[PDB]
Amino acid sequence: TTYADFIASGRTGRRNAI
Amino acid sequence: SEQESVKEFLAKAKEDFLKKWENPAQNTAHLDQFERIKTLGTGSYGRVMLVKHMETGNHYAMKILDKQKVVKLKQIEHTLNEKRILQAVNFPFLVKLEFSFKDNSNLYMVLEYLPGGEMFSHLRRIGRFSEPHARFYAAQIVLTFEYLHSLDLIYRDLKPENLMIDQQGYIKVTDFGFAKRVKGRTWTLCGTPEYLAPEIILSKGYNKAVDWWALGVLIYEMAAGYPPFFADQPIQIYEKIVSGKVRFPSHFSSDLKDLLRNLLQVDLTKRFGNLKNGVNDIKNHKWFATTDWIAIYQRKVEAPFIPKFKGPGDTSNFDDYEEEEIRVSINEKCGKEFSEF
Ligand SMILES: NC(=O)c1cccc2[nH]c(-c3ccc(O)cc3)nc12
Repeated sequence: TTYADFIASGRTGRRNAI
Repeated sequence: SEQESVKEFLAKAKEDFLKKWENPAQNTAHLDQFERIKTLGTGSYGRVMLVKHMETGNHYAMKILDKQKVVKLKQIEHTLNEKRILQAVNFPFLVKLEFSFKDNSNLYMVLEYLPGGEMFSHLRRIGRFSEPHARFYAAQIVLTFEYLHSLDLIYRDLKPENLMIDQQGYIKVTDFGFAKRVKGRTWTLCGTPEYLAPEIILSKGYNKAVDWWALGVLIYEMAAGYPPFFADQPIQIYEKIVSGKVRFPSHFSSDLKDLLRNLLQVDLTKRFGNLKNGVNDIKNHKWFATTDWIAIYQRKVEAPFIPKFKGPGDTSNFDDYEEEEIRVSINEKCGKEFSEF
């Protein structure tokens, strides 16, 4: 599922500005 | 007339902003006036600490920046502009800068304390917000952007990380680091990958429409529980954004998908918030038909979620960080660079 793809990814934590 | 009221409010608000913008307040407190309670946040900027104002017993969040590190990371302009904007603005959904000062080593921004913590934590914990819950937060953002954009201000860093929940369950926009005074256009590459408009990624000259695209991302993330464009690396995120192919979860209502297609719009001549009727295209969309805009602004609407209140200086809604010392050098550092702070 889409949520599963997201959850297993490395970008579920607080994201930094570039 | 309801539209005559908004125009008079915005005219007065512009006048209040320009005055404070021209002559910013400086050195309105001292470090010895506060008691440190706990580190609330950390990063390259420095840190945020929960503080207690000795005389009043009042709690505040204090952002502390190391002048030497600011100069080393080339963030002088970014730091000065953040503080100059924040002391000049006044809106219910914007965090209040209560005091500011500097010493030999540091710059200090004493901000209104938001015990409810970040929307980010609440959103990851719950998974996703229901549509009326997402709508309530979205409406506050719409009114905030209407206020900021009337002052020729672009926000540039909308995301659940930069939103915090107050005691009443209402939101506050926090980080003004990427906020900028833009009369016409800007070209700077800034913001958070998942939230970047295609025109930023494509290195084009851009305007306030980037904030309306970011609103589309925020609404999608609040409603779905994940952003509309995600991948392991920023480069892969950017390719998805420029492609523009958005997939909506089956639970998204037709009114939600329609609004999202109009905000997550690659073409600048078709994106809501950027057309002839400006902000009214969003305000009057079907998804916001049950939204009483005046009641939201006046904070009369019952919030869908009210955080657990347990004292004015309660820290339960924040993560724990390493408690580092606050060193103040005997020698004045970077005096010239931070003269206007
Ligand atoms: N206000 C808070 O309670 C708070 C708590 C934790 C982290 C925070 N970052 C900020 C903030 C506000 C304005 C700004 O230009 C930069 C950061 N405010 C808080």
